[PDB]
This record gives sequence, structure tokens and C-alpha cells, in this order.
Amino acid sequence: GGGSKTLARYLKPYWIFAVLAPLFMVVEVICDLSQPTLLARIVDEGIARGDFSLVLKTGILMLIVALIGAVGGIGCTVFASYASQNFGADLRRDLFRKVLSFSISNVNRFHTSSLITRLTNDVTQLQNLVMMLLRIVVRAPLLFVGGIVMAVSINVKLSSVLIFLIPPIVLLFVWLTKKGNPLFRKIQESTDEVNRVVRENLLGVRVVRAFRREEYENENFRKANESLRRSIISAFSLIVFALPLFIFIVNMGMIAVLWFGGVLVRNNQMEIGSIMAYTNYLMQIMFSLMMIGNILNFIVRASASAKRVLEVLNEKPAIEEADNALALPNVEGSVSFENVEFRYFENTDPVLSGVNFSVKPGSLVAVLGETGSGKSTLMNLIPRLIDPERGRVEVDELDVRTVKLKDLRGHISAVPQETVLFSGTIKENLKWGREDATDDEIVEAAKIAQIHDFIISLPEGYDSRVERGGRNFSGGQKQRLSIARALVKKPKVLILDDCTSSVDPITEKRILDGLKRYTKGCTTFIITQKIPTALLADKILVLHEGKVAGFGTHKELLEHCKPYREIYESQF
Amino acid sequence: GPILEKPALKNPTATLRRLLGYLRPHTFTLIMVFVFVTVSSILGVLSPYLIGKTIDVVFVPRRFDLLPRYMLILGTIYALTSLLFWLQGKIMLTLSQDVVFRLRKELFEKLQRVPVGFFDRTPHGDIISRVINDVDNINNVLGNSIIQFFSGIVTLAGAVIMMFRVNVILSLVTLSIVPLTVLITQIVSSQTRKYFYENQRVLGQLNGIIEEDISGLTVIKLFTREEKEMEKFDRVNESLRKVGTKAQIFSGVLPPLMNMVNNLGFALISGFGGWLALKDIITVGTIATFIGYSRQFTRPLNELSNQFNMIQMALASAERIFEILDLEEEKDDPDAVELREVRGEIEFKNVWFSYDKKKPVLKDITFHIKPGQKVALVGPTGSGKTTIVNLLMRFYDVDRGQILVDGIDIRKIKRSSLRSSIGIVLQDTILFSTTVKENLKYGNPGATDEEIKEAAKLTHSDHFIKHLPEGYETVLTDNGEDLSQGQRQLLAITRAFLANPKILILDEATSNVDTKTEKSIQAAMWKLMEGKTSIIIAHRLNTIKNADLIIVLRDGEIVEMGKHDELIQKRGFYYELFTSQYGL
Ligand SMILES: Nc1ncnc2c1ncn2[C@@H]1O[C@H](COP(=O)(O)OP(=O)(O)NP(=O)(O)O)[C@@H](O)[C@H]1O
Ligand SMILES: [Mg+2]
Repeated sequence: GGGSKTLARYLKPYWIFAVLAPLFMVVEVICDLSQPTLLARIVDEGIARGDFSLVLKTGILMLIVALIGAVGGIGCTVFASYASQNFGADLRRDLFRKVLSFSISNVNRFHTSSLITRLTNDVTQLQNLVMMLLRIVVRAPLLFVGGIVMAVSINVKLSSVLIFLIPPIVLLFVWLTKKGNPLFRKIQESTDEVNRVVRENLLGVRVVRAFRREEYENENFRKANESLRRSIISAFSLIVFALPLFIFIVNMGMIAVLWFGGVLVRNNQMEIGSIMAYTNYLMQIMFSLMMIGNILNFIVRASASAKRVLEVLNEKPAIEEADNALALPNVEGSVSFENVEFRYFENTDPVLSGVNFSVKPGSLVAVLGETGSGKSTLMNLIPRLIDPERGRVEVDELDVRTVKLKDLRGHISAVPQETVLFSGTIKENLKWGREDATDDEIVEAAKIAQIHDFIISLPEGYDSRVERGGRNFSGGQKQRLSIARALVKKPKVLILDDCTSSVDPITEKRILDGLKRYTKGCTTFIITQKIPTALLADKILVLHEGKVAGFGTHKELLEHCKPYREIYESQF
Repeated sequence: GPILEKPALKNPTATLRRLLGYLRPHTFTLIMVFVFVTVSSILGVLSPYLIGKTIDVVFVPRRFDLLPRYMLILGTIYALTSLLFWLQGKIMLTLSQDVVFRLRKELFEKLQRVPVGFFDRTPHGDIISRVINDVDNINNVLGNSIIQFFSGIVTLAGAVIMMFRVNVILSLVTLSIVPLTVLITQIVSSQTRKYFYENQRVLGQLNGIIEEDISGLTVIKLFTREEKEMEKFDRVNESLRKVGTKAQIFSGVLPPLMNMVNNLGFALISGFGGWLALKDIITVGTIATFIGYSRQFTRPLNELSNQFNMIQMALASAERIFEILDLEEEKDDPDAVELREVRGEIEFKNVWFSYDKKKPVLKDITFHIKPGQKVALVGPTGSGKTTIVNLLMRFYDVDRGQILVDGIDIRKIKRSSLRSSIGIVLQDTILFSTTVKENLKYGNPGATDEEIKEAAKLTHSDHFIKHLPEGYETVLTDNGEDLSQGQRQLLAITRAFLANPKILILDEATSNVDTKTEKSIQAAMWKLMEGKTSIIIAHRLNTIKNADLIIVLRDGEIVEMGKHDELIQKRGFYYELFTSQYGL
């Protein structure tokens, strides 16, 4: 189970880039490892033997090697950059391509917040990881291993001092990580507490102020302030001791090299240049070992992005069109439910059950019930956003699982509870239902939606700017904007999920009265938790606790439908 | 990341002076660090000198009998160098943290005493990020960047001075790489900054497309907009691929370039040094010592250049924090008196108020409330019935006219007694992430839980509260997210009740409540108002009928008043609103 999708396929088409980056990096490493040996040659075979040519020609040769290694390093960065970037572009696309296909139930698993972070942050993390794999993940372990090779190449005996220098450093890194990890995580806990106290004081400032509890809040901020101070000292005191101890060990590396190497030159076994070359190789090996440690710290965090990204790539969309799905060139607006039962998660009792009702085309029906009766779910079944757990859902006497989704949804217009608009212009948003829609047709819809006058009073009007999510418009005008957007589609089924929340009670009737003259020949559902609104419709469908309680008019329901009485009692 | 523009300064010295005032109590300790950083940096430039000196004295003349003496001096020079780093580090650690602790304490105290208007003007997320980053910028520069910048100076000067006192020509040869370092860095820097922002632009657009499309997927599918959305993503993404490659290149070439300059220095020192050794002008150990300086003029220069930029960036943030600390505070008046135990008379006298002083919100509002009377201020959106609460709680102050309680002007009353004598249940009040028992106690600290449960029953809360996972001990994280809204309105009612004020403002929502709790919240409303004056932004039928007074608002103007039945007959505005909503 799970899925066999793999992120190592987004790099494959750039394998050339992915192999040139490390190769170019080795040239840099070889050129960087060459310098101390060429120096040792300058002193041992040049100065010691008195010949300028030696010193001169190898001096010139060290310059040439430096630039060669410079071409190496830039070439790695350039090539690793391409591979890195094309990877993230290809990754991101498929990630977005997947998310676009997700259903309510898919999104319900990877929550929408985590989904966004998975396509933004994790994509950059993975990009970085690939960049990293192709440059310093090649560089550092080559300097480390090559530096050891060189030291061994210069003098085997003196290399034994690496056996004494490397274990304490590795042990230092292991200790620092295993002790610093929960202490750094403790900072995040103490930071969030500071953030929470500040937020709740901003959020409910009028509460804390009116209740004369300001001083109690200063007290509660001190607790979060001190905890944060404490957890930061205790954690960083580790780092503040780790760095100097690392440098000390490295410096005793030098000591050991000059002392043990000192008794080697005395025995005529090692010239003076070789000691100079050895000190530099020594530092090379050590600092590289430090870089390797930091790489390890980033990989463990990086792989958490790999898993998260892979879960999205492995997720099958819950709603799928059948192979030979029916085409719907038109829809009458007949809408039926037969023994529909629905559940969101399989640990709870049903949110809909035994739902049986039908609606002839053209009719205006108010779906009415208290909070969490199941109205929004019930409506969500009509355009196949979710599927019945038991029973089925029909449109023009056809199971919706049998019809093309683009067709079915092309004939249904919904107006969701929470309203969402998209960046660009008002006219662009309103044409989401019809891109061939003329301005007259748009103004028409906006007039019925009682928003055309708000739009017309904007400096740019219909070409006014819609900001991300519709943040620059109030909840009232956004709702009306989407109602207009719903109507421009010219639907044969129209769902209005509680979309009178942010308007005047009077403006409400203006909208709904105009539908009758514009939804002429359109099955309309008007969802509400309040009776006055429901009375505008021809017939009232009453949901209570996930079941249908009654289906008729005010007089019938007031007599026979007890949940309708409870609503009436709570309102009048 | 690469800075965009240099921060404007309203006299940095004055803010510097002020910021240095936080360092005054720890002056003796701060001097001690500067000399530690000083000596530890000098001993750091001495090291490569001794390495050349050891070569020249111990190794070359084969005089190895002097080796344990030189290795003993080194071994202690090193030991002291790392001893000083640990001191310098751990001293500044609890020094700078002790400073930002003060700044955090002070800023939060400013929160509880600044006018409520600042929380209504700017978004809360903005004013926390901007503030907490500014505090971090100070923390960064104070505990790290300053002493690291100072060390960089002593080290750099220390190495040049000792270089020149050894050999002048070889010093000129080594310092030849400085103009190379500066020329290279400057060019790469501007490119990196350019494409950093060009990439940040395209990425923020692309991320924008992602965040909104995932949040509005349900709409995207309803409008079958998958392909068009996909096409909008592709063209941006394809352009991010192209720019991101460039940003990634220039942000990554400075290290191999700096490395090259190091290797170019190593080469020169080795060649020119070795060629000066072959004329007895310098020693071999001298060459070793200069190699020990060959990387002292690349990245440490850039570190200085960027530590200097963090300093500037810090001072700007310091300049922001000080201004927030300088904002005016809600103070009382010397003539403001404590409230006498009255029953609660409220009065408005031709009051005018707005928020931006351009568009008026309330215009000439004048009314009078009698102790005990339930009053319902009705009206559509754009009225100002909500704006009443703020003015009456003195969250804001009227421009024209005056508000007064029990005969004394509200502005001549201590805010303490005013806010104790007046209760408030806003439309969507705020809970705290504590326990239920603690939340209801928030109004009356000195109130036993035995008394609370006795009062919790008198508002229809005790039932569902004990039916919680941990009863009254239950922690409601994220401000009651796991509670239904109807249940939270109840908790707000129970809370306001325990404070027991003689004046009451109420905005009980009716929208998303279940019919069960709905009858119990209004029953709680009756026990809530039982005994006190009440003002209610009514949304219920059975409250505008029992109203001792209804005051109809419209467009910021008080238009109609009088009781329910009376206002139906006028056929003016109340009748409209009523029959256009209750005329079922
Ligand atoms: N996306 C979801 N995932 C899991 N559970 C859900 C989801 N949406 C709704 N529910 C639950 O399913 C039940 C029915 O939800 P829903 O149909 O939205 O109620 P509703 O009465 O239509 N909304 P409202 O009229 O605004 O109170 C409720 O108990 C919800 O808590
Ligand atoms: Mg709903």
C-alpha cells in the first residue's frame, strides 16, 4: 500500500547536469588539494637545493591550478543550479497537477494548510537538497578523504595522529546533537508560548481591558518571557562551549603535528616542507569533517519534506469519471436522492441517512435545518464533490457517477457558504461561468445580485482589482459578487448555500425576488437555518440531525413536522 | 537575504544613545568582554607567527632541544584563546538575552496601556511579526554581530601590523589580493541582489496562485477551471525555473571565487616568498607565517561588510521599538472619581464620532436610559449600533457631544470603576486557552468554584460543562475551537454574570446556534439582565417585544424610538424592517 511514486524521476531528465556538477567539483577539490604539496615542493626541492626555476615554475603552476579550480567550482554551481531548479519546477508542477484533481475527501486528509506548505516550502527544501547533493555533498567528503590520502601520502607514521583527532570530534558532534536537539526544540515551545500570549492579548484586548485584568496579563507574559529566556540560555550555552572546544582540539592537532612531526625531521625521515604541507592538509581534513556534520543535520529535516511531498504524489483522487461516462448536452434540473447515507470519517455516526426526496425541474425549494443538520453536505452530493456512502444521487434520473463531470458541473452553479474570489478584475471573476459572456449579460447578473451599483461606483468599476481571495472586498459584496458569478453561468441547477449571511435583511429579498425573473427555468435550492428565508421558496425540505424531517409548505410542516416546530419556537 | 535598500535614519545617534542606556547597568561586564575579544584576537594573530618562529628556531637549525618549550607556549596560547572564546560567548549570551527580556517586558506593557485604536488600524499578524523580528534583530546584533565585528577589526589590523614588521614587500604581495576580493565581491553582490529579488517576485506570485487555488479548490472544480488554472500556473512556474536558475547561480559563485582568491594568495606567498628565501631576504618560517595570513583578507572582509549592514538594520529596528514605547497611554484624570453604587443611568447628548475623521459614523445621537430598562438598539448595517459599545466602554472618545453615566460624564470617570460597573458580551467575544473554570473566573478572581458552579447552573452551562472530557478542568485550546459556538456564547454569558456589573451591553448572535441551546441562551439572557440596566443589539423577536425601549438607528442617525407596538403603527422605518423580515 501507499504508492510507488518516486521523486528521483524529476531529476533523471537532467542527469547530464547532475553528473557535471560533481565532476566539476572534483576538479576544484584536486586543485585545492594540490596547493600544499606544491608549496612543500617549493621549499624542499627549490629553496633547499637553490634553484629559482623550481620555485618560479611551480609558483606559476600554483596560479594556473588556482584558476583551473576556480572554473571547477563555478561550473559545479552553474550545473547544479540548473539540475536543482528544473527539478523543483517539475516537482512543483506535478504537485499542483495532483492537488487540482483532489476531492473534498482528499483535501480532508492533508489539511489545506499542510497542503500549501507541501507545495511551497517542501518544494524549496527538496530543491536545496538536490543543489546540496551536487556541490558540498561532493566537496566536503572529498576534501576529508583526499586530505587524509595526502597526509598518508606524505608520511604514514605521522598519520596516526588522525586516529587521535577524529574520534573526539565525531564524539563532540554526536553529544552536541543528542543534547542540543531537545533543548533547541524547547526553545520553539517557549517561543510559541510568547507568541500565543501576545496574540490572545491582541485578539481579546477589549475583554482583558474591560475585565480590568491587564496586570494579570503582564504576569502571564512574564512566565512566557522567562521560560523563553531560560530555554535560550540553556540551549545556546551548549553551542557557545562547542565551538571553542572544537577549535581547541583542532589546534592541538597542530601541536601534535609539530611535536610528533618534530621528532620525525630530526630522524631525517621528513623534510621541512612536508611539515608545512601537512599542517594545511590537517586543517582541510578537520574543517571538512565539520561541514559533513552540518550536512547530516540538514538531511534529517529534508527527508521529512520528501515523505510529505510523496504522500501528495501518491494520493488517488476520490472522485473519478467512469470510462464510458454519459455526455449531458442539456439538463432539465430534475434532482433526486434515494436512500442516501453519508459519512466524512468512518469513526463517526452518519451525517446523512435514509435521505429520500425528489425535485421536479424548475422548482424553488428551501432546504432548512438547524446548525450541522447536513444541508451543505446534502447539496455537495449534487455536483459530484462527494459520493453517497449508501444509496445514490440522480440528476435527470441519471446516477451522477455515470455522467461526465465537466458536463454535470457545467450545468450546476453553487454559491458556497464561505465565499472565495480570485486575483484579477471583477469582470474576470464574474466571467468564471462564461468566457464568451458579454458585458450586458454580466451587468444583468450583477443587477439581480444587487452588486452592479457597488461595482459601478468603483474608479475602474468592472475592471477594478480583485486581490488574493477577495480580501479587499467585504463579506457582503464578495457574496453578492459570487451570486452574480453564479448567475452568469446560466445554470439549470442553482445552489445557494446560506448565502444571505453578510447582507441586509432587506437587500436579501431584493436578490431572491430577482432570481425568479432570471432563473426562469432553473431548479433552485435555497439553504438556510431561518424560517423567514425558507418561506420565500415554494416547498420546504426540513433536515434535523442528518435525516429529512418533512417536505412541504409552512402549514403542513407546522402541523406534522416537529423539528420544524422547534425551529419556529426558537425564532418566534 | 540580500538587503533591498539601506534603512532611512531619523538621527541614529539619538536611538544609539538610548539603546546604549540598556547597556549601562552591565558596563563593567561589557568592558571585560571587549578586552577579552581584544586579547583573544591578538593571540590569534600570534599563533601563525610562532609557527614560523618554531620553524626558524627549532626545525631549520636542527636545534630540536628547544621544541618542548615552543610547543608549551603554543599549547597555552591556544588554550587561552579558546578559554576566552567560551567566556566572551557565554558572557554575552546571558547579557543580550537579559536586554531583549527587558524590551519584551516593556513592549508588552505598552500593549495593555495603548489605545485600542492601534489594534483596529493595523492587522495583528503584521504588528507581531514586525515587532518580534525587530526584537530579534537587536538580539542578533547585541549578542553576536557587534563583538564579532570588533574582533574582525582587531584581528585584521593585528595581522597587517605584524605582517609589515616581518617583511614589507611580502606584505605588499599578500595585500595585493584585497582589491581583487573587493572588486569580485562587489560585482557578484549586485547580481545576487538583483536576481534574488527578481526570483522573489516570481515566486511570490506563484505561491500566491497556489495558496488561493488550494483554498478555493471547491470553487475551481465547480467552475471546471482546472485547465485554465493549470495554464496560469505553468507560465509563471516556467518563468520561475528560468529566473531561479540565475538567482541560484549568482548566490553560489562567491564561495568558489573567494576560494580562488585564497589559492591565488597561497600561490603568491609560496612563489614570491620562496623566491625571497632564495636570496636570504626572508626565512622559510617567514613564508609559513604569511601562508597563515593568506585567508585573512577574503571572507573576514565580507563578514565585516555584512556585520556592518546588520548593525544598520538593527538600529532601524531599534528606532521602531523605541517609537512604540513612546506612544501615548490611556491615563485617567486627577479629577476622575470612583463610581458610587447606583443602579445605572445612561445618557447621550448630541454625540458625533467617526474613526478616520473623514466619514462620520454617528451623527447627533441623543437618548436617555432608565435604571432597569431593557433597551434594544435596532437597525441595518451602516447604522452604528455596534459603535455605541466602544464609546460607552471608552475604547474610543466622542468628538462632539458627551456621554455620561449616573450624572457624571464618562470622560470624568476612572476607567477602572467604569469598566467594572459596565458589562459587555460582544457578538463574537474572545475566550482564552485555559480551563473552563479559569475562563468563568476571569471576571471575578476571588470567587470559589463552589460559587461558580452555583452560578453556572443559573445560565444553563453546568450541564454541558460537566459533560466535557475533564469537566470544569477541561482545557479549551485555540480559544474554544472544539466547542460549538452556541456553547461559547453561553460561557461568555456565564462569565459576564460572575463579574456582576450594574450596566449591561449585549450582542448575542443568533446565526449558527442549535435550537436546543438557543432556548437556553435566551433563558440565560433573562437571568443575565435580571436586576440590571441592559442594552441589546437585538436579533431576536422575543427581546424587541419585551423591550422597555426600542431605539431605531439608520445611516448614523437615530431616527425612531418608543416601544414595539407603538413603532409598528408609525409605518415609518421600524414597520418596514419588521414587516420586511417578520411579515412571514
Ligand atoms: N469537510 C468536513 N470534514 C469532516 N466533517 C465535516 C466536514 N464538513 C462538515 N462536517 C461535519 O458534518 C456534519 C454536517 O455538516 P454540514 O452539512 O456542513 O452542516 P450544515 O448544517 O450544512 N452547516 P450550517 O448550516 O452552516 O451550520 C457536521 O457535524 C460537521 O461537523
Ligand atoms: Mg451549511
